Amino acid sequence: QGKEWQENKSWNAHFTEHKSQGVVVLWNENKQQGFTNNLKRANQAFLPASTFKIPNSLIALDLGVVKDEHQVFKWDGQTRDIATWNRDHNLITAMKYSVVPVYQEFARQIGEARMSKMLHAFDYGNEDISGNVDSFWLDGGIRISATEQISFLRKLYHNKLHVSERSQRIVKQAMLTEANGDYIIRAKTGYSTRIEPKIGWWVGWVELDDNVWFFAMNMDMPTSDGLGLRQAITKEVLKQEKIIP
Amino acid sequence: GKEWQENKSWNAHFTEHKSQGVVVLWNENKQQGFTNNLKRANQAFLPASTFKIPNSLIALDLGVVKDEHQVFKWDGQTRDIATWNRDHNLITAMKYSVVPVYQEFARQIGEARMSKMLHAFDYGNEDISGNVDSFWLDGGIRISATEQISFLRKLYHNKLHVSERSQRIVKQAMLTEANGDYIIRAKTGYSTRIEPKIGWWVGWVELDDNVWFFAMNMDMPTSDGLGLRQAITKEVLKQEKIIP
Ligand SMILES: [Br-]
Ligand SMILES: [Br-]
Ligand SMILES: [Br-]
Ligand SMILES: [Br-]
Ligand SMILES: [Br-]
Repeated sequence: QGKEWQENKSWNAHFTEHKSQGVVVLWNENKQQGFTNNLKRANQAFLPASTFKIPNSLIALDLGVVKDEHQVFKWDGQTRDIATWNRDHNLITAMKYSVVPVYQEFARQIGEARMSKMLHAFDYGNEDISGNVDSFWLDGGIRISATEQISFLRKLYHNKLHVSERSQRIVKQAMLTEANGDYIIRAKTGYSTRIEPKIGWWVGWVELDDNVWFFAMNMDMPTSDGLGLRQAITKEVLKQEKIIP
Repeated sequence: GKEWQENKSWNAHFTEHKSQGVVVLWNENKQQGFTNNLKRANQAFLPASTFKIPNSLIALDLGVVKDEHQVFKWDGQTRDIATWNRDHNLITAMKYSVVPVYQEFARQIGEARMSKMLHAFDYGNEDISGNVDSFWLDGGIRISATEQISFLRKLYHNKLHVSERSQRIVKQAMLTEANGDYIIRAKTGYSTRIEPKIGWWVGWVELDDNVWFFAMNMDMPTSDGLGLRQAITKEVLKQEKIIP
């Protein structure tokens, strides 16, 4: 009651079960109240990695670098380690498969000056694009906490970012991850591997009939083996909190 | 090859559930249709709640609905469907098929503009004869499964004459089911006021590299079988390997 952030260390049981470490942050939009298993880690800023595809998508769409969610981004012919990257993509499949090369091309066309202005307008993380214009979210200066992800996501949900309503609608479509008669999840995965420590991200929100629960989680990810725990652990927390059955 | 093919093997899914109806599929990439029954595929019925798709579009385009957040206050009349007896926005009104909300939309739209819009949409028989607030339940309007797919394909491609925004919002409102394999945007219907009593499910399956449009209706003598609209459609999508 009235508390801004409440710590619930019982969620650590979900991390410990999988011999892992991290944070889940929830925000109840109706009550304007946050919950986390770790207040400190909740506010620790990391590389966004592929969670950066949300603001990158928005900026690309607003500037006309991406025409719409149907525009085809031709594979450059370089065979990369992730099979799904080695084919043509539109914004939907690029987001779904986390296709870095497509987004690196977006970033180059956006350019450092306009990328910087946009991240300042978005109040995104530390607003620092230092490093390579086409890799800064992977190994440059930009850093964002789970609680800063939620602030940015809430603005996207309410179409309050200083880009077009259309841009915001298309990205929220592109974020669609799961839906049934109980809930809808719009979300984006990330895996930061270029700079220690290696972490997994899942950020987004749960739409219910009468409420929205924003979430941002990150966890230590020494190998790709555990990538599935990003979603599995978040769902164990959403279930415990009765947000999803 | 052929624009339309009959696949009578799907009748086994209707037989299995002691039911009678049609499933119509359209492969958008191949521009080819498939159905278990070409005759029934082209029989026109009352749209009932499948009309909530064009109604939503017209309401949004004319500013009768501001956005998918605008709250439509319950009028205080207790109706038979529990979920109708509460406040709604466009998302929840579509999800729970809340007729009274849509009846109010229709009254604000009015006969003249509703008629012009259905003509522009080439929607079914374009006939709004009866009450402006109930014509899709017991008035003149009729649409076949094959005509549902024509209309849906225009909505998918933002080719209806209404604003792109209108089309985007309704497609959001249609969202039914999503996972790593597919997305379903769809609308249920149950026509009971004129025989024959039928269940509808119309919409599409979005895959990575294709869209499958679908329109199914089936005889629905009682509400007991409403679950078969989705179950029978899914038996067909799985047989055709469209969803795992
Ligand atoms: Br829009
Ligand atoms: Br990822
Ligand atoms: Br008016
Ligand atoms: Br959507
Ligand atoms: Br219905």
